[PDB]
Amino acid sequence: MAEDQTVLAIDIGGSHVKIGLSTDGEERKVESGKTMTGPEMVAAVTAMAKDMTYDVIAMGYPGPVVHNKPLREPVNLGEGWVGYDYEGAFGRPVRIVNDALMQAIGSYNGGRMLFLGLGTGLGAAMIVENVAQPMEIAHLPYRKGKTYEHYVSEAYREKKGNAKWQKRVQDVVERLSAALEPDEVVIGGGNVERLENLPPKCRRGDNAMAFEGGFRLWKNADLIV
Amino acid sequence: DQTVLAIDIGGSHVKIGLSTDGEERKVESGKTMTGPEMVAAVTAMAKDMTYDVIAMGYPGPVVHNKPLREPVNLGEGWVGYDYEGAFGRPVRIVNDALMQAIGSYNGGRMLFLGLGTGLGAAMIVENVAQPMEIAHLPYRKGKTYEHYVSEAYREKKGNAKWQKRVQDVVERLSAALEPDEVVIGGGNVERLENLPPKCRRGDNAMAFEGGFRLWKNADLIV
Repeated sequence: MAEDQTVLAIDIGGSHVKIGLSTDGEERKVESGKTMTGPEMVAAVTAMAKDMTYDVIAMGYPGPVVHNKPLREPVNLGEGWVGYDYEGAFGRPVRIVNDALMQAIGSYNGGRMLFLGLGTGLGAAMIVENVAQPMEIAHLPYRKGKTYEHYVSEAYREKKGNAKWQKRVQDVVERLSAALEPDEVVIGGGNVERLENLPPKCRRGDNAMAFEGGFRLWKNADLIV
Repeated sequence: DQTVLAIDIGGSHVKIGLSTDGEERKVESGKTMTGPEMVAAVTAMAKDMTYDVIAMGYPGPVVHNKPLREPVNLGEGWVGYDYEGAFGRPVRIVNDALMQAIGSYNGGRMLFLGLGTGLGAAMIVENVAQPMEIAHLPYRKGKTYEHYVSEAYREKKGNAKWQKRVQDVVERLSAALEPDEVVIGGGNVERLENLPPKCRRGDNAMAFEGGFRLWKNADLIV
C-alpha cells in the first residue's frame, strides 16, 4: 500500500544534502558543494542513513526532472547526475522531482496554490485540484534584457538591499498571479526569511515543507505528479 | 460523446479539426497575431461547426491550462486572457508538443520531439503525460539544444548536417530519459531520412487527435 511506505526524503542543495525519515522528521545533513557528483551524493546519503530503516526514497533535485529522471546537470554541483541509476545505486525505489515542486507539495493545503522558491536559483511550481505541475521560470524574460532569475537575484539584494529586492519579488508574484490566477501564493526557498511584509493571498513557506513534500510524494494517494 | 474542436496554433497557420467528422480547416496566423485575434479567427472559421469543448495546443509553456509566456513567433495578449469566456465553451490548453505527443501515444515510455521553427518535447509514461522545456538547456559549446536543430540551422547548414544534429539530440535525450520509443514530429519531420531503431516518424495530424484525447481519453493523466 502506497500510504504505508516508510520514506527517506532527500533535499539536495548547493550547500548541503539534507535527509529525513517519514517516521520521525528528524534531519541529518552533510556538505555538498560545487563538485559533488550524483554517485557521491548517493554514497553520502547511504552512509548518513546506515542506521535508519527506509522502504523508498523521495529526492528533491535542483534542476528540471521528467518522470523521475533529471534532465540537466545541477548548476551549482558537480556532474554525473543525468542518466544515473539512482534506484540501483540506493537499492530502493526512488521518486525524483524538482526541488521547488517538492516544497510546493509539502506546502499544499488545497485549492489553486502557486509556489515561488527564492533560493540560489529561482524555482516555481503550481498545484490545482491536487494536481502538481513543475514550472521553469528562471530563464523566461521578465522584460527585454532581463530574465526572471536575474531580476530577483541575491546579487541584486546584496547591492540594493532587502527593501528594493522585496519590491522586485512582489513584482514577480503579481506577474505570475496575473498569468496563473492562484488562490494563494506560498513563498519558500532559503531566502524567504529575508522578506518583511507579504501582500494579500501570500504566505511564507517553512523549510520543513521540503521533507513533507517528499513524504507526500509516496504516501499521499490523492497527489497527481 | 463530447465534440471537441482541436486548435493547433503555430507561427504560420492556426489549424482546427473537429472530433466528430475529422474535418480540418486552417487560416493564417503570422508574427503579430494576438490571443483575442486567434479566438476571433477560429470562431469565424468554425462558424458552421457544432462543438462542445475546445483543446488548444499553444506554442509556449503552459501551466494548468494557462499560458505562462507570450509566444516567441506570434503577437502578444495571450497570457492572462480569458479563453473560456472568449470562446463561450470549456477550454483545455497544453503546450503544442505535449498535445502532439498525446495524439501519437501508443503505450509504454514514449519521448516526443517536435522539430519545427523551434524544438519542443514531451514524455508520456504509463499514460501520464508531462511537458518538457528543452530549448533553452545547454547542449554543447555554449549553445542550447534548439540552436542545433532549429529551422534556422537547417536552412543555413543544410539537411545533411541538420539531420546528424537531430540524431545526436535524440541519442542524448534517450540516454537521459530511457524511453522505449522516440516519436519525432513537427513541420520538419518529413526532412529526416534514416531514423534509428526505436525512433518513429510522427504524423502532424496527431496534433488534432491529441486535442480530442485531452477531453475524451479516459486513461490520460495530464
